[PDB]
Amino acid sequence: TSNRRLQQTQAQVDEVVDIMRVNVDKVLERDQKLSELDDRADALQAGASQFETSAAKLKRKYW
Amino acid sequence: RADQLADESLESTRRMLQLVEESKDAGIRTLVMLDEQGEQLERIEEGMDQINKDMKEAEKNLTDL
Amino acid sequence: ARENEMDENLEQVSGIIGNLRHMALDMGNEIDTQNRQIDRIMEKADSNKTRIDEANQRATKM
Amino acid sequence: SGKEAEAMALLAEAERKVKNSQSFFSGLFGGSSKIEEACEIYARAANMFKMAKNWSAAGSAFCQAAQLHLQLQSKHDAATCFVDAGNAFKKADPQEAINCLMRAIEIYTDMGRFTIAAKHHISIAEIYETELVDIEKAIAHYEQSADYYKGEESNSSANKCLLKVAGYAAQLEQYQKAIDIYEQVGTNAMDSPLLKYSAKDYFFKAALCHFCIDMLNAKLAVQKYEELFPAFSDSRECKLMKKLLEAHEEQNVDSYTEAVKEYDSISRLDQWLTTMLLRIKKTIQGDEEDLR
Amino acid sequence: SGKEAEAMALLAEAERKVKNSQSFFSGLFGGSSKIEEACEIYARAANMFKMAKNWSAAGSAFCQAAQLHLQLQSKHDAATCFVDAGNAFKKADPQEAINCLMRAIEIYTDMGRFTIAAKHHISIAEIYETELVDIEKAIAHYEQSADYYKGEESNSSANKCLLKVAGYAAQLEQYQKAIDIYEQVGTNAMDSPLLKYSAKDYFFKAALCHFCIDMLNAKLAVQKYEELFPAFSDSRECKLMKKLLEAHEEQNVDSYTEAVKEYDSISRLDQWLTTMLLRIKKTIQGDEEDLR
Amino acid sequence: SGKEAEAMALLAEAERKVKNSQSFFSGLFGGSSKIEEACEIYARAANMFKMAKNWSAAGSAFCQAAQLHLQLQSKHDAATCFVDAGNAFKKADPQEAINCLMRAIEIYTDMGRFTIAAKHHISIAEIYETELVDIEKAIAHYEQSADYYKGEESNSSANKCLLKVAGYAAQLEQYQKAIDIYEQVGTNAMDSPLLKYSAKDYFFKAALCHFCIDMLNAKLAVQKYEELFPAFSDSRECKLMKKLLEAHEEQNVDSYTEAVKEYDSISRLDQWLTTMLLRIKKTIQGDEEDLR
Amino acid sequence: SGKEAEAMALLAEAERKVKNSQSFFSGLFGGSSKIEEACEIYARAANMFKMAKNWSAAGSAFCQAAQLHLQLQSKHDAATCFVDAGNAFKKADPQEAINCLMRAIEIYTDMGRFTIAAKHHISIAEIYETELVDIEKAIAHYEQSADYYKGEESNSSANKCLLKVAGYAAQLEQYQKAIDIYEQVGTNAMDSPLLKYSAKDYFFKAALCHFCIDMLNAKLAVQKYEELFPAFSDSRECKLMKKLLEAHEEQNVDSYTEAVKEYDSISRLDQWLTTMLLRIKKTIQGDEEDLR
Amino acid sequence: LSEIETRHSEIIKLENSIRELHDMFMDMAMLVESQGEMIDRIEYNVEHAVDYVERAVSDTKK
Repeated sequence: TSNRRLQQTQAQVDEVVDIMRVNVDKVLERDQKLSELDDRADALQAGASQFETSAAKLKRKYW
Repeated sequence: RADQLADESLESTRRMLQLVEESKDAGIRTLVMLDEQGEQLERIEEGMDQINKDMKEAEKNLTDL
Repeated sequence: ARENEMDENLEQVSGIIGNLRHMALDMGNEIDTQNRQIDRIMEKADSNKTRIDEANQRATKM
Repeated sequence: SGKEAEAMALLAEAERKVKNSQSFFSGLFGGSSKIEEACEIYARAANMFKMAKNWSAAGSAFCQAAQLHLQLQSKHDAATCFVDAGNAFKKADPQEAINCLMRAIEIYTDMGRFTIAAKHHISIAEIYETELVDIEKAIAHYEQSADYYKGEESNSSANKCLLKVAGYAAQLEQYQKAIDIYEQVGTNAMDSPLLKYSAKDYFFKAALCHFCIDMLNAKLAVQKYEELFPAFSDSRECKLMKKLLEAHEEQNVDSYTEAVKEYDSISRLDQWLTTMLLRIKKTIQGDEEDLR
Repeated sequence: SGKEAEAMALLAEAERKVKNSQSFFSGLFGGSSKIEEACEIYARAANMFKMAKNWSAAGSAFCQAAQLHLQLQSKHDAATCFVDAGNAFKKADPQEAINCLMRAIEIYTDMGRFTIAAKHHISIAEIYETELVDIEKAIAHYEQSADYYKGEESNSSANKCLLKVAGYAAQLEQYQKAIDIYEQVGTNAMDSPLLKYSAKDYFFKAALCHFCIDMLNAKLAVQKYEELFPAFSDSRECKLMKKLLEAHEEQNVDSYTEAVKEYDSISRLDQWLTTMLLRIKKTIQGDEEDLR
Repeated sequence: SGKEAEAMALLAEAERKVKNSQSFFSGLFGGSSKIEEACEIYARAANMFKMAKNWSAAGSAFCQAAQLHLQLQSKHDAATCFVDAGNAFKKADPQEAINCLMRAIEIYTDMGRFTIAAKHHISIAEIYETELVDIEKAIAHYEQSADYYKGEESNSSANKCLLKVAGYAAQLEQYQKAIDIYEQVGTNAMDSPLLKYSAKDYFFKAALCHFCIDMLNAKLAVQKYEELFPAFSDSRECKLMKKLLEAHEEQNVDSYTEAVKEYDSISRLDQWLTTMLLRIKKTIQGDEEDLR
Repeated sequence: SGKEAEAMALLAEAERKVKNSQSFFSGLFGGSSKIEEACEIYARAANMFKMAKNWSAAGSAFCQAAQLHLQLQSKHDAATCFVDAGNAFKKADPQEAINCLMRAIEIYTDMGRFTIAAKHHISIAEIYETELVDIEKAIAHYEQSADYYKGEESNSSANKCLLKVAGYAAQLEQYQKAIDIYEQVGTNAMDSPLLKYSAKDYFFKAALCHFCIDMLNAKLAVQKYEELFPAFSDSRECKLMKKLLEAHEEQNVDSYTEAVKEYDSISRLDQWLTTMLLRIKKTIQGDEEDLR
Repeated sequence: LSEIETRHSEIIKLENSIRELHDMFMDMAMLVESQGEMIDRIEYNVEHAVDYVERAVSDTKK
C-alpha cells in the first residue's frame, strides 16, 4: 500500500529465490541419479534376460 | 514526466503480476508433476523388492543347479 | 484510481507470493523425500545387478 | 540411412529367416526347438528396419516374432515385442498400431500387471487424439485405464488420466458425466496439502460444466453448493469471475467479452476454456433475442 | 463390467480350484506338490474380481492364497499377496482390510525390511483416519512407524509421519507429548539448509501447543525460550502474531478475531489452525468473565 | 593415493594376468574355459587404477576385458565395460575415449535398446564440445541421437538433444536447417500445457534465425507468420523487442545497442544471444554504409 | 517394545546360534556347508534387536554375520550387512560405526562401484560432524569422496560434497585450498543454464576467502579478477556489498556493522557467513588500532 | 517527482527480481518433465526385468 508494504514483498521474493536457490540443486542431482539409474536398471534387464536364457539353456536331462 | 512515470508504472505493475501470476501456474504444475512422479517412484521401490525377493530365491536354489 | 490500482495490484500480488512461497516450499520438500526414495532404489538396483552377475556364471557354467 | 538402408535392410535381413528346416521337424528331435533359434534372428531382423527408418516393414516382423513366442506359448516374451510393433507403427499406419497394442493388452491382463496395461490404454488413446481422430473411442480407453489406476491405488496418477476423459467429454456434450469427475477430483483434492491450490482450477471447470442448457439460471444453486465445502476455494478471483457472471446472465450481454477482457489479460486462457465460454456466449444471446 | 463381470468372475474362476486331487496326496508322490500349482490358478482367481470390481470377493481369495504360501512355508511369497488383499479390502469392509495388512507386517518384521513395514503402518493408519474413525489407534500406528524410519536413518521422511502423530494428538488434548515433537522437529530443522524456512511453521504450532490451560500466562517464558535458538526464526510476522497475542491475553478479548482478521487475509488458515485458536478463544473468555 | 598408488596398482594388478596357462588349452578340457576366470581378475585389475587415479592405464585394461567377452561372444557383458573405458578415458586421451564409446554403440544397436545408445551419442558429443573441439562432428552425433529418441517416443527428451544440434548449427551458418528445428519444437510446444510459456523463447530464436543475409527485409513476413499460430506467443515483450527492431532495420543503427540496453537490463542475455545480435549488428552497418 | 523387547530379543534369538554342530565338520560332508544355514538364522538374529531398539547388540550380530560371508568368501553378500551394522551403530558407539563402515568400503572398492563408496565416505563424515566432532578427519573423507564422483562423471553431485570440504576448511584456516574450490565450482557454474543464478553465491564466498591476513588490501585485485569472467555475476548487490566494503577497509570501522545491517535485513545471514565477517571484523580493528 | 522516482525506480528492481525468479521455474518445470520421461523409461523397464526373474523363479526351483 506504500513503500513499507512493498518491502514486505521485496524481501519476500528474495526468500523465494533463495529457497529456490536450494531447490535447483536438489532437482539437479536426481537428474544425474536417474540418468545413471537408466544404465543400471537396463543392464539389469540384459543381465536378467541373459540369465533365464542360460536357464532355458540349462534344462537338460529333465526327463 | 511525473504523470508519465505513473503511466509507465501502470504498464510496469500490469506486467509485474503478469510475470508473477504467471509464476504461479508453473509453480502448481511442478507440484502436480512431482507428486505424480512419487507413485512412479513408488512402483519402482515395490517392484525392485519383488524385483529382488522372487529373484532372490533363485539364488538360494543355486545349490540344486 | 491510479495509485489505487497500484495498491490493488500489490494487494493481490502479495496475495500470490504468500501462497507462491507456500507452494514452492513443499516443492523444496517433496523432492527431498524422493531423493531418499531413489536412494533406496539406488543401492538396491546396484545390489540386484551384482547378485545376478554372480548368478550368471552360476548359470553359464551350469 | 546408415550405409544404404543398413545394407538395404541387411539384404532383407538374412533371406527372411528361410531355410528354417521347414520351421517344423519331428524326425530327428522330438524334444528340441529350432523355433527358439528363430526368435532372435527374426527379432534382430525387425530391429534393422528402425536403423533404416522403415517402420512399416519393422512391426510386420515384430508381430510374427510376437506370434512366435505365442507359438512357443511363452506369454510375457511375446507381449514385450507386440509393443515394439505398437511403438513401430505409430509413425506408420495407425490402425495397425492400435490393434497390435490392443493384442498386447490381454497378455498383460491375465499376467498380474494392470499398470502396464493402463499405460497402453492411454498410449492407444494418444493415437485416437492425434492421427485417427475419433474422440468417443478414446473416451472408453481413458475411462477403462482410470479403472486400472484406481484398482492399483495410484489415486494421484489416476486423475491425470481421469481429467482428459472429463476434458474431451465436455465438448462432446456429456456434461453430467464430466461434471462428476471434476467434483470427485476436487473433493478429493481439497483434503490434501498437495493439490490444494490446484483444486480451485477444477471447480471453475466444474461450475462451467453447469451450462448444458440448464442450471445457468440455478448458477446460484451451483455456487452455493460450491460455497459449501472448500470455503470458496479460499475465494480466488477465478470464482469471482463466475460471481459477476451470475448477474451478467440476465442482461448486458456485451459485458461477457468485457468480463473475460479483464481475465484473459491477467491469465491467458487456453483453447479449451475459450470454446466453453464461447458456447455459453452463444446461449447467452438467446437471452438477448428474448429481450429483442 | 468387461463382458458380464469378466465372464461372471470367469464362472467363479475355474470352479473354485476344486478337483485339486484332495489338495493333499501321499500315495504316488512323497516329494512333489500340487500346492504350488494351486498358487497361480488361485492368485489369478483373485485377480479376475478386480476386473469385475468385486473387491469383497477379491481379497477373500488372496488370503487363502496367502495362506497357501504360508502352508508351503515360503518366505517372501505370502506377504506380497496379503497386501493385495489389504489393497483390495480398502473399497470394502475396512476391518478386514486392517488386520490382513496387520498380518502382512509380521512377515516383513523378521524379513529384514522395516521400510515396507512402516509404509503399511501408515497405510493402516490411513484407514483409521477416513473410514473407521478411531484417532488414538492411529496414533499408535504412526508412533510405531516413525520408530522404524528413525531406525532406518530416514530422518526426513520420519517427520512427515511424525507430524501427523503430533497433529492428531493436539485436538486429543495430548499437548505435552505433541509439544516435544514440534520442538524436536524444529530444532532438527533449523540446522539444515533444507527445511530452514519451513521451520518457522513448526514453532508457531509448538508455541500454540503451550495453551493447555497453563503457560498462556507464561507465554513470555515460551517465546523467550523460542527466542533462544533460532533468532526469532528470523522474526517472521507469524511469530509477531503471537507477540501481540501476549498482551492480548489479559484484556480486550474482541481483538482476538481482529488479530486473525489481519492474519487470515494475508494467509488463509486451515481447519486445524482454526480450531486451535478457537479453543484458545474459549479459554480467553474465561478472562472475560473474570473481568465481568 | 590410497597406500602408494593402491599398492603401486596392486603391483601391476597380479602380474598382468600372466600364467593364464597360455590363455588357451585344448589338451585336458574341450568343454571348459579359463577365459571366464580371466574376466573378473582382469576387470578388477582395471578397477585398481581408478583408486590410483591412473585413468590412462585403466581403460587399456577395460578394452581387452571388453575384448575378452567378445572373445567369449557374450554381447552385453562386453558392452558395459567398453563404457567403463569410455568413462575412464574422459580424463585422459579423448580420441581413445570417443572410439571406445563408438565401439560400445554397435553392441547396443542390435541389442534392442536405443535409449542407452542415444545416451552415449550425446556423451561422445560432450567430448566434442569440451576437449576435442570439432563442432560439426558433434552435429551429426546429436542429429543421430534425436532420431533414436523420436524412435522411442520420448518427444520431450528429444528436444533437449535437438535444441543443441540447432544451437551449434546457428553460429555454423546452417540457419535454414536450424530454423526448422526451432519451428517444429515451438509448434509442438504451444499445444501442451507444459512448455507453453517456454515456447516464446524458441520463436524468438527462430525469428532470429531469419537473418542469414536475407529475410531481415521480410522480417514482417517472418513475424506475420509468427503472428499466425501462437497469438504472438501471448504478446511477450521479447517479441516486441523484434517489433521495434523491424523499423530499426532501415535507419538509426545506433539504436540497436539502445534496443538491447532496455533488454539486457531487464533480462541478462547469454553469450549465444549476444553473438547472434552482434552478427546482425555487423550486417546492419551495411545499411549504414549504404546511407553513407 | 513390541511384546517385551520382542520376546526379550527372541530369548537371545534362538540361543545365540549355538549347536551349529561345531560350526565346522569334515566327517560326513566334504562338499557341503552349514555355514550358509548360519547366515539367515544369524542375520534374522540381528534384525530382532532393531524391533527391541537395542542397536548396540544389533550390529554386533551383523558384523559376525558379515564375517560369515567373508568366511564363505562371497564378497558382496558380506558388504551389504556391514552397512547394516554401520546403520545400526549410529544410534550407539560411533567409533564402532565408522570403522565397520570403513570395512564396508574396501569391498565396494574392488567391486566395481564407487558411487556406493562415495555415499558412505560422506556417511562416515556425517558422524564426524555430529557426534565424534573431528573436522579435519571429515575433510579427508569428503575430499576422497569427491574424487569418486568426478571419477564417475557426476559433476553436479560432486559439488554438494565438494562445497562442504571447502566449507569446513574455511574456519579451519585453510583458505588457499578452499579458495580454489569455490573458484572451480563457480567457473564451472556460469557455463550452464542450471546453477547460473546460484553462481553469484559462490564467488561471494570466494572473495570472502581472500581475507587470510592478506589480499584485503588487494581486494581490488580480487574483484577485478572477479569482474573478469562472469560480468560481475550480472552485478548482484551481494557483490556491491563487497564493493562498499573495499573503501570501508581503510577507515570508518563502525560502518562494518552498518554495512551488514542493510544486508542482514534484506537477507538473513547464516552462522557460517556471520563468523567469516566477524573474523574480518576482528582484523579490521587492527586498522582501527593503527589509526589510534 | 522524487516521491515516486525514488519509489518506481525501486519497483523496477522488483520486476528485475521476478524475471530472475520466473526463468528459474520454467527451467525447473522443464527439468522435472525432462526427468519425467527418464522416470518412465525406468518404470516399464523394471516391469520387464521383474517378469524375466518371475519367469526365472518358477523355473529355477524345479
